[PDB]
Amino acid sequence: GSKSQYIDIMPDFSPSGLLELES
Amino acid sequence: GAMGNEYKDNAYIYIGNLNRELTEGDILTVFSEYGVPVDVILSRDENTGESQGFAYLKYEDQRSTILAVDNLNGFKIGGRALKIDHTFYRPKRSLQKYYEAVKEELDRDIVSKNNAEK
Repeated sequence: GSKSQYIDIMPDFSPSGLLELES
Repeated sequence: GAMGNEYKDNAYIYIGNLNRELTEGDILTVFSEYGVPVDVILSRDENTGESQGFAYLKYEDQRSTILAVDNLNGFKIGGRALKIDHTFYRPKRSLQKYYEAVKEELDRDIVSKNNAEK
């Protein structure tokens, strides 16, 4: 698991808009 | 040397199972209602970054805690009613880049430091 043993997570602030249809 | 270790600043609110389609941007957008931009932690897979569905938001303000918890508890986001619980967690520096990346967006506000010049 050469590429499964790395740990890197970078927060991604994206707008889905899922809540737009109810707000 | 006292940093205020007895003061639980590492306190935050726990958000329950959210839509996999919801990202950190959406999460911050929801909390933008209160206008309080502080730490936000989304449980994402360590390899592919898959939204595990667990969200956390650390903001420092006792008033705002009880407010947001009661206010958002039962609020629907994409069909998912927000279940807000109380919890505390200390961000390890081994994962500082994650929290730092969060404050990267908050830096636009953090630039304003207390005490205006001399």
